[PDB]
Amino acid sequence: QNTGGNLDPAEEIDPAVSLGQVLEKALDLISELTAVADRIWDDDGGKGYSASLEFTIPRDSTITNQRLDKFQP
Amino acid sequence: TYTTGSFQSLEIKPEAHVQELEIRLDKDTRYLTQHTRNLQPGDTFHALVRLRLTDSGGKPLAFGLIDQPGESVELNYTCDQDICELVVHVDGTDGQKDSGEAVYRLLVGINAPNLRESGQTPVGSSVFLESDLVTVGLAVDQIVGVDQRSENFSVVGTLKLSWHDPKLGFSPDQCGCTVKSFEDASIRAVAGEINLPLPSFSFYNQQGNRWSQNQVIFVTPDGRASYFERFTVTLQAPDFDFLAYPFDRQKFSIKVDLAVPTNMFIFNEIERFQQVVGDQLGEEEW
Amino acid sequence: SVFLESDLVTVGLAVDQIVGVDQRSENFSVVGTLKLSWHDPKLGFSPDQCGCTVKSFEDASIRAVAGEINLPLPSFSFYNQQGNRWSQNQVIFVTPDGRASYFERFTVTLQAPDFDFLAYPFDRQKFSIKVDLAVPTNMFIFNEIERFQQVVGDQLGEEEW
Ligand SMILES: [Ca+2]
Ligand SMILES: [Ca+2]
Repeated sequence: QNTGGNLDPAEEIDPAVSLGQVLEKALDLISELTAVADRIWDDDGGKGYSASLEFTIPRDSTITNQRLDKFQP
Repeated sequence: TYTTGSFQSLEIKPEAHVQELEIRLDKDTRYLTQHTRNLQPGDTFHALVRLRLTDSGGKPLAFGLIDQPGESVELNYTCDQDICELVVHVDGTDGQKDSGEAVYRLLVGINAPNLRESGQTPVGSSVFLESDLVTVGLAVDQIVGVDQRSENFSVVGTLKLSWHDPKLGFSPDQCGCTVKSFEDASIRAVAGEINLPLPSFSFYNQQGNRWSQNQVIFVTPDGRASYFERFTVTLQAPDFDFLAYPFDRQKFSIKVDLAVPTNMFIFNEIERFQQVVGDQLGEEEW
Repeated sequence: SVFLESDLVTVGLAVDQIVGVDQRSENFSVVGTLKLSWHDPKLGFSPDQCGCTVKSFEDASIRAVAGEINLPLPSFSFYNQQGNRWSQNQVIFVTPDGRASYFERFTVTLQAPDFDFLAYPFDRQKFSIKVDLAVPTNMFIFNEIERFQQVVGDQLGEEEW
């Protein structure tokens, strides 16, 4: 869900280094981001049809070139 | 006439929507962007001839896989999102170069270009969401004034825009009258009234507010709307050069710009609905 | 930085003509183009909610847009105009990243007290077009001048000035 701004919606961490590493590469990109996120969940792309998540607990934002002029993540 | 619109899943192979075109690259338009219409849940977009495919919001959706046979890059994507819009963007300038000319052709299909296998493809339907086609006609009745110290000229004339917008269509019975007319309100004001896109225009040089008379924008149920306005407008004329007065020849340039980009509306055809310059009694100054 | 620094608004101005100079009243009517450009993250939005990428408010002043959407904007003024200027093609459009820009082709009659015609016709005059911001330096400041277009236009003819 999105309220204000251009925000695009076990063990948890915040590996922001992968962001810079991907930005360093020549931006397939979605597939690599999905693989990195799986190694480290779902994303939203529209209002009213946000992608749902399936979870199973048996034991106890994203990156986009939202501008259409020049493709820059 | 056969009616189309909105009211209150078989044999999809024959209704293949696949069409192609050739493009020219030069000057600033090195980067090219194209849209597409809403698609069925099962439709898969195949792009053939870098290039990338995103949605209307710019969120990346697919890239192109480079297959050496056939040159260029081959791109393919599929989704089941129902009401959504997709965009394909191609960049031809990955590095600084002299360039100056580029010829390029593309292959585009919304379900299956493989079935059509390119070719002439007569039954293909264009899916680029092409810009609406608005014809424009202008006539000059008088040049009422020329203020040559301020370098402006006040001119009276008639203007007539005419464009086909199927989304603007309606059922004639709901209001009784066949033609739905919005009187004495500018195209921008009408677009404010009804939340729809319209080809708002401007004179690009007028100083002060022009006098709009008899202006009316009326729509036909088929969707072919037309706007008419008898204006008395004071244009600015920088091109005036009175260094050779009185033996000078001047250019009265009346420029009707569209307040919407070429993606939305473009002036297709000039309409000679009336004599471009009117003949009136008297010698007249100009 | 946690000082809530003032937003950076770049400004560009070009003069197409000096249409009039009323030297008894000491004013000059000038036509030109003005372009403000500022980044406001609070002004960002999701592109999908409205379809179009850029959200544009047409033929309405920056102050009028700030009235429409309850957000701060760098409203400006000419500080010397007498009467109402003719604003043409004025549009303020916002990019989802948040970088908004305002464009306006004005025909405005500025007042020029600095006129001193004691040496007419051998006089040199200063046409000073001063775009003030209607918000304090805490909120917005003119950071960089933008040379988007030739500052003074070259037009056919000798021209008076
Ligand atoms: Ca001139
Ligand atoms: Ca006459």
